[PDB]
Amino acid sequence: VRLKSRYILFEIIFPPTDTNVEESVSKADILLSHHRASPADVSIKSILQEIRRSLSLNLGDYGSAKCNSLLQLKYFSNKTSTGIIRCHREDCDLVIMALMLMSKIGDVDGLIVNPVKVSGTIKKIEQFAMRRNSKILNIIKCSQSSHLSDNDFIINDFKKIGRENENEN
Amino acid sequence: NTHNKSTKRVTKHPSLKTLTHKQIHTTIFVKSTTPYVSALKRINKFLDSVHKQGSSYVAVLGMGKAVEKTLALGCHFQDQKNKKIEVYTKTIEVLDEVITEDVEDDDKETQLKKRAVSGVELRIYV
Amino acid sequence: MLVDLNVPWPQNSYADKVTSQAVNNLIKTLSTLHMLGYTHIAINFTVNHSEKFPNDVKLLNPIDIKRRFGELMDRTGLKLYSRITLIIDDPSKGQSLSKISQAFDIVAALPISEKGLTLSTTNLDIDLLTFQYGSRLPTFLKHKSICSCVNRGVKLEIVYGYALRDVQARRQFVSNVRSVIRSSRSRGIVIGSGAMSPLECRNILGVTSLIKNLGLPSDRCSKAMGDLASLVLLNGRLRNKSH
Amino acid sequence: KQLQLAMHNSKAASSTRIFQALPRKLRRRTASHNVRRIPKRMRNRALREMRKSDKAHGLNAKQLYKARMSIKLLRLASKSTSMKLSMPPEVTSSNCHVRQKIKTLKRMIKESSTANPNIKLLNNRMGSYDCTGVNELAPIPKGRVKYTKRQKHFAWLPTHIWNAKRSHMMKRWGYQMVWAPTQKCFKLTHRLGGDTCSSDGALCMDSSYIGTIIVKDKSNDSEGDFLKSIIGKLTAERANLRKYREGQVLFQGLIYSFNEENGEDSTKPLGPCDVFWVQKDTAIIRLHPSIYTQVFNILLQHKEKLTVQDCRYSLASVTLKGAKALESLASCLRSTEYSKSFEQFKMVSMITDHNALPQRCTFAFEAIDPRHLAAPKKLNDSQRKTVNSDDILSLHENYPQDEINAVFNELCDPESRTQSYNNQNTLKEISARRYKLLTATPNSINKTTVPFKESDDPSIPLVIIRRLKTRDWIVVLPWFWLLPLWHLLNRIPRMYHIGLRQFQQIQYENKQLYFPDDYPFTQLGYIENSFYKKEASKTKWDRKPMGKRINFEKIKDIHNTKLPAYSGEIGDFFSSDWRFLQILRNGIDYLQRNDKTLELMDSKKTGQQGVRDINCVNDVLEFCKDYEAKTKAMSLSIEENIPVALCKNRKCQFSSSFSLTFFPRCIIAVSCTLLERGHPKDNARIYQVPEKDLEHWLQLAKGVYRPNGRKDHDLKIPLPEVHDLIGFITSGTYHLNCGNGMGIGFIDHHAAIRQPTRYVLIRNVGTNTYRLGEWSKISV
RNA sequence: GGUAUUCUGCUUCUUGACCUGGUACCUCUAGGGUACUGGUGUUCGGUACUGGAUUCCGAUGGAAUCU
RNA sequence: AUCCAUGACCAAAGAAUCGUCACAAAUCGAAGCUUACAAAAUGGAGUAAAAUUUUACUCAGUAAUAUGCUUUGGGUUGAA
Repeated sequence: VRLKSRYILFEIIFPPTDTNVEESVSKADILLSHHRASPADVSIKSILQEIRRSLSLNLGDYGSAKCNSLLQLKYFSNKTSTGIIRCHREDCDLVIMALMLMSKIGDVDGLIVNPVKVSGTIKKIEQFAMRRNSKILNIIKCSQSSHLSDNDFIINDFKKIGRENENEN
Repeated sequence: NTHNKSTKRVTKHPSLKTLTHKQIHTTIFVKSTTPYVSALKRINKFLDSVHKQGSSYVAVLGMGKAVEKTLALGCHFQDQKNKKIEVYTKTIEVLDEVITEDVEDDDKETQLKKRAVSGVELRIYV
Repeated sequence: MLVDLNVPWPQNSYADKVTSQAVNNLIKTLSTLHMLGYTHIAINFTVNHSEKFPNDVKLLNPIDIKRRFGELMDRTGLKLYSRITLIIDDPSKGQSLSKISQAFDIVAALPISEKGLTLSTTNLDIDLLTFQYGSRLPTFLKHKSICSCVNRGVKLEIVYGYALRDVQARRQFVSNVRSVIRSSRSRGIVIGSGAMSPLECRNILGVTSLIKNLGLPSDRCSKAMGDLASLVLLNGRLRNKSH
Repeated sequence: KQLQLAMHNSKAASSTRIFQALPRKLRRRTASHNVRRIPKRMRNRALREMRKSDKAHGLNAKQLYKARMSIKLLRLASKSTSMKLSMPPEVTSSNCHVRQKIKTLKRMIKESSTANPNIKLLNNRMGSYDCTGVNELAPIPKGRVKYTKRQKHFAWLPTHIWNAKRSHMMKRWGYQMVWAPTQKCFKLTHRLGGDTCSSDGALCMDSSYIGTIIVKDKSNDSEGDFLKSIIGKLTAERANLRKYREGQVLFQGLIYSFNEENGEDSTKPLGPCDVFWVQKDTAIIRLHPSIYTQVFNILLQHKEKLTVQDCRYSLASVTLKGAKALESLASCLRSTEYSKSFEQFKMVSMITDHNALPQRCTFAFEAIDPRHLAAPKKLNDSQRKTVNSDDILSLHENYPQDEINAVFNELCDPESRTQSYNNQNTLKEISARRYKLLTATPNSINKTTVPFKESDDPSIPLVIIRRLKTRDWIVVLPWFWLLPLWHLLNRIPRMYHIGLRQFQQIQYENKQLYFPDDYPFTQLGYIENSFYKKEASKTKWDRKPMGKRINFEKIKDIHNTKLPAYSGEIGDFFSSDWRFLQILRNGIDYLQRNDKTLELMDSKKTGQQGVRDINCVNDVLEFCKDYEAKTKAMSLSIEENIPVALCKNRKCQFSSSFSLTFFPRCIIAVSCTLLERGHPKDNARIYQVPEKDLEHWLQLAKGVYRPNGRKDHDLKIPLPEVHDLIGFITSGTYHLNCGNGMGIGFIDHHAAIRQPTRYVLIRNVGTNTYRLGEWSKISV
């Protein structure tokens, strides 16, 4: 036979969690504030190291060895924190448990790691990511005139993440 | 003159059309009994595979029951989706069969008549 | 839809009023929960069932839901509700719940000792039951106590909030959740979230796995935040016909 | 071999273009690389024939065959390369030139039996003639000797050697017809041959198996008026009326078998029929093969007054379906002269939605050999694109009657279509004629199609008719001309051929019946139902180990209360059993002779003049059980328990004649659509909706929602009795034109005319789940 | 008169190996093709079509451009 | 001439039904609900009021009901 696989698409949300801010309330501003980029101190190695730390403490040897057999980080972007990870089909829930029970990546603090979808093939998570980015761009360009979000935290990024690092067939 | 006391059977015919294999793949005929989400999905999936036919718009198109329904869909694409649409009002002519007017069955003599209605074409850009 | 119904309201008793920073924190955490996917939310409130309830029929629910949060029920579609978490310790001290029934939608109970726990399942007016998963539940609880209430219209609740604060509370949480699952034979379990901060919230498609790898069948993990949590809210709202 | 020329060629393109892989319907796999292998039986005979060394001097009794086959063996084993016999046998090492040229070919065969009479060779260099029997049946057309040996029982269609390479065949009714192609075509059939508007192609079916009978009067008076009586008796009084005779529009209905010759007489439906009138004293009849002979001999009872030609071996036909159908056919047809009926054909081949055209759209003209074109070609139609609804009204007044009749009458005469072959060209001489076009006189044209001669080339009569009920195009042609045309018609880039299953699916989608499978009131539909499908199903059922198949008599909670007669399911497990329906419904009706309140069972009254009392309904069920496997599984009896709906009114009825199998119970044909989940397969059962729980089912129809917001499905499904069975479903699958499951079937007539609503309950065979549905009538 | 078995007749038909030597003939341009008649002296043939759009010509035909 | 037990060989076939799984899009995947109309376009049918005009209404019932409904996914007539 052939070995199955599962791909997990994880984002990183950086909530403000600071007092004396009194933000505005609108679907555009909440997303535009929670979705700031990553401070570039995180890397492809920091996330993997932290997700290995969170398994050998919230699970034991027989929980940190049934997942570490096949666990590879494929694609990660800093302009938008989306990333893709790969694991065995029967041992994907333990990786999710590692995801939630883990915060404070490396030294960066006050953040949430958010797995948004899991799927078998790799051809389909690409389409899902494209649809997700299209949906975000549509919702940010409809609240008002789009260029009131002129800071361009993410607007120039979705178009330019087309296939630059996504040629992993 | 003559009052149209034609309560006898009338077999309404579809309007005469003609296609060119380019209007086949870039046109939608909204029926009266079309569920809303059905046509929504159909339109949403033609605006993704129309460039390869060398076109730049999709022609939603309907009359009678369809018109307000049609217009509703147009609204959903004007705002909340940020696309530009054009509206055209058209007149249409269709043909109706009427009998010439023992006991015989449905198979009676036929005569054609012409009747006109009005509809709307609505072009949604990409 | 998704229902999360254990967001705490920053007030300890009927004496103090709400400050500014507390409500400022509450609004931010509500916005974050709205982003993560939740649509319907309820707001908690803790008392002791042995205190002087306001005599007048007003100002007994200081939530003030229609003036505050008026700019969040529009500009984004999430809806908000109200609930109170009575703490029962003694089999006496009156104050029968016929009074506060009209002023809320969801009434819960948080028994502490054996007498309180056996009173709670005996005869009250609650429509939900909760425990203190933080530490030191009164152990050896069996199907005998819980069967009678769960046969009637009562539900059990898990919070999963204490799994996020500290390791020492995490161990007690994971110890007690297994007991409460296996005592009720996986019947009438719903999930809330104790979010004291805009950091202690989580998504859906992982917490279901967090409950599935503890003992709950995968067929029930998909109805905690769902049909049962919707039915409790539907009944609570339909109770408002007292007027 | 220099890439500079490759760069120069690509200069007529982009820098670095990308090409797609082939579509999956145009791919082939590589065969073997070594030459083919001969059978051993053809090797031994040739080897022993060459190794052999060499009283009117003929003396050739039965040895003529030996010589005439040894010649073929010598030629084959002297010509073919795949023949690897041994080392010695060669063309010259053994006497092959001397043999069979100066020893056998002329000294032996020629000098024994003189050539028999009828040395009329032909008017062709390809065997092509007519096979018609005036007032008698006709045999198989002569052809290749090898392939005419296998047609002793089942004949061949003109295209059989072509279809056999690309389809799954079967053998029925004396023909070897085509069932289905070798690819999945469920959705493509719908969206290219259905009533959709997304059609960019067409479907062509070789329907030569449908016979053709050309009946005509012989009183020499054009008024006829006796063929009118025959046609009006043969069917109901339909196909002899002003609409069908004078307007000569096509007819489709039901054909009977009258037998009025001595006192008591009756009629029994047989099946569909196509009757076309011409000049008021000629008729053409098209029939399914199964009912071909039975009606035919009937006409032979009056051949003193009419004349009949079994021309089913001389006329061929093709059926076309789809939107771009006439556009593709018109790309392979040209004329000889100028005729208005080709102008109309040119104009109407640009509609793309054939439902707008009127009732009658007959075309008829004379085409040329379609092998001239060498490639299908459009009709330069793009110039004119302003067709409106005003020129269509001209088609009902500008009808070329005489020009249709004159070209039509060259099909109802054997010698005329014999002259039609007067000089049929071989492929090589057409090739040479085309080659002679590289040195033409205009010298500024570069034409490809060969010219046409005024008198030294044949003219092919051709008719095209439109069938409204089936919504398709018939094209009728002489037999031996079919193969040259059919070769071009399949070179269109988007033309697909279909078998017989696709025809059934197409006629299912349009809410219409199907003669073989879905006529349980005809003498052959009943056989196909209760004798042919049942064996094919049971043979594969009882031939499985027990426990690896659905147990039929062990099913729980089928009905609200259980009768001990049937342990599990009701009726036969493999077919729509109509005998049980008749017996059960008649017994239920008799149980309410004067006691309105029925009663199911009385607890152990007794066991049984051969008394069979009619007290309880369990008694009716055990009567039905007794009547089967002990009265018709060991003996034979024939009856038609299923009539069809009649315009008259004979609803009601009532110790002398009270048998439960003596009167036919009228039914009707309906189509049922499901409002909720369901997927009705074949032979499923149809129950009426009980008066109790009507409110619950109505509420389910309106909609019951969970607190979540979705639909509520998991409730308590109530159940009806066993005397609520009123119908069966004969064809059902997922209906793509509406997106929900749908079925077609029959229901008892008296059941529907007493329903207070319009809902029914559907459940498959071997299951206890009841789905809801709503039914609508079919006017057949 | 029948069926299973056994021996003897009859009917089913498109002038067809390859190479090559002769005579007669042909509407073919000194050479080609066809009839009658002699000589033992492992894959190779012909004919044929791309999908779509726009344009031009006193036409059931012909011509040009782009993709 | 009969039966039972063990062993060898040959041959057939490789279970059916019901329920749940968050997003103006979803799911571990796929598909369906596009021959534009109620004969209200021979320039629709009627009711009330005021000096043809002006101002108020009735008539469309399988009516229509909004990211909604329905079907299906390893050997389909065993070996993919």
